[PDB]
Amino acid sequence: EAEKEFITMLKENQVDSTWSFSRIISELGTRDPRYWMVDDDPLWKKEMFEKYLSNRKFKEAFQKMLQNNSHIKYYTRWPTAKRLIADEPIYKHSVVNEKTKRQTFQDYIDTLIDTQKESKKKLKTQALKELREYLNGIITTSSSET
Repeated sequence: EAEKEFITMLKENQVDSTWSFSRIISELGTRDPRYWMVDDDPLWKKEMFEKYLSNRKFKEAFQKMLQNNSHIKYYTRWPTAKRLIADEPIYKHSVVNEKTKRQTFQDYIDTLIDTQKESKKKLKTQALKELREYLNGIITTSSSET
């Protein structure tokens, strides 16, 4: 019962990864007495808090999940896109960690921004070229000569 409500109050107190267990004692100890309804086991509260932060080849799976998230963006920031990927199993792995997540994300953002800018530039350049090749398959005939 205690845990169930504790998870709910954690959402309601707007708690997430950007929180310490100081903010829990300071804000959750006052916002609603649920933190006191369940007796204070600071180690369980903090263990379960690690659950609330975590749950709330390895790198290839991470690179692949990044793309499979339907709203991922290469024109956005890590904290703004995190809500797309935190629930996904591939966000956790035996060798994955904060530093690995930053590297695989940065390489993904940099590669997908460049391929998109290049694809659009190429589309315009190719069509310009195809049109220009078309003028060179007929007699020249300058407009200036009437």
